[PDB]
Amino acid sequence: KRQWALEDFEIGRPLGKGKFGNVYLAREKQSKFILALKVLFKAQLEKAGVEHQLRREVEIQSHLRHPNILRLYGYFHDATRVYLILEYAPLGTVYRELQKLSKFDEQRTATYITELANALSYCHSKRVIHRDIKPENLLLGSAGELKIADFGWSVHAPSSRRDTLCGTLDYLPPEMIEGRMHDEKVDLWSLGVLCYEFLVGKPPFEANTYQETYKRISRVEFTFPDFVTEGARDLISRLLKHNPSQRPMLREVLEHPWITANSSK
Ligand SMILES: O=C(O)c1ccc(Nc2ncc(F)c(Nc3ccccc3Cl)n2)cc1
Repeated sequence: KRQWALEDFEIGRPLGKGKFGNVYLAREKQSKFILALKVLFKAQLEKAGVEHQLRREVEIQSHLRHPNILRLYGYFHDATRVYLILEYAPLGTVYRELQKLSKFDEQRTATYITELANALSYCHSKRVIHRDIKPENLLLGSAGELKIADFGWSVHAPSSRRDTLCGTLDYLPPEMIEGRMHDEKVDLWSLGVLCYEFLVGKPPFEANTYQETYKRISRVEFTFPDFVTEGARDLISRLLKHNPSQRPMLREVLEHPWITANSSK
């Protein structure tokens, strides 16, 4: 019908639940194709005053096409709700996985990293920066792959409680936290932080007070545990630099010896 409706879909379990709403497992009635339906209340959108914000985000995310980015299939609204028709990721969140194994290895890590890197490079070229790449916003595709979800503000599968947030600043760069204008180089900060968590299992700036965390970020105080390969340290260290300018371009990352060394990709 050119325009979809709730009735065109069967609804499964909720995949995660957000503050604006939930993503449900779903399948289009006819083809029986399986997808993900993000539901957004717009009561909650009104409040936080992002609408025309969101309205231009759907515009871009539709035109985006990459293997490592979760695809936006289509969208509609009814009255009280907006509905994102999302590509479905079978394997769930890299956060779950990482929690399960408690840490990843260099082969796994390097590959995820190269994947993320192409993704952003893609985004960058499309004039999109600052994609929120913390683990809980990353999903795992059909077989092995890593997909950036991001977009519709975060949702959570039932799990811990610990952090609701509590989880926050760890992936934010000094410029961003400090309330200054930021270039495409923020997303390199993040890679640095993701990498670290991948090997360590915790992020580099984790602390038990927001202040102490903020302290370590800005002053860039982070230490590796004994086991981290020096080649790892190299990249990470190169990646977390208080100075945005001093942080690599995305290809330098894909060039990096340790990247190319342990990557499958
Ligand atoms: O079993 C689980 O917990 C599970 C399994 C597969 C999933 N795949 C998926 N595909 C498309 C999405 F937009 C999506 N949203 C989502 C849900 C919870 C947490 C984070 C995200 Cl990005 N999630 C999501 C969750």
